[PDB]
Amino acid sequence: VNPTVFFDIAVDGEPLGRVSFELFADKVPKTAENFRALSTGEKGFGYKGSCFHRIIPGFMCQGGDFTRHNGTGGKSIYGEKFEDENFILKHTGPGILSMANAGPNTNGSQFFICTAKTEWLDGKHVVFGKVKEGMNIVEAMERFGSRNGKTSKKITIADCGQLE
Repeated sequence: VNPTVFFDIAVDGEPLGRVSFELFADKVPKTAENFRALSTGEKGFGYKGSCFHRIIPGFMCQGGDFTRHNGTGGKSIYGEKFEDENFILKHTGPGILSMANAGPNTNGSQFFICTAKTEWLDGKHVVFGKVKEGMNIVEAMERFGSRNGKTSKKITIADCGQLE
């Protein structure tokens, strides 16, 4: 019943591979639906063509700023920002899907995929999905990050949408 969404990743325009995500619509329906709609682009805007602007190996890959491409922008389907829905789910290890924010109730479109257990983020960032297939592709993306988060090649969502 939970939707599955995919990203086809490119590295400087060259295809890398596909990552698919299960979204926990049962537990965070509003936050899952924001990510789902942005992946299909069905509202007229979304992630297709956007980049991962911050990649810290051994920590996380951050993306979703489709308006300024650098971590300052993005927007949700519900408006410029929407509330923290709940903190039922925790940052339990690599592959967790969680919302980036700038304080309480400031979710937009930026997210991060964990590549480490990140328990200090529990209760601060809404967990809403997990990598189903293609964790090896996320691991490959990591190798283009750096300690300060700058990426050595452009890492883009070349295509995205819904599988189930």
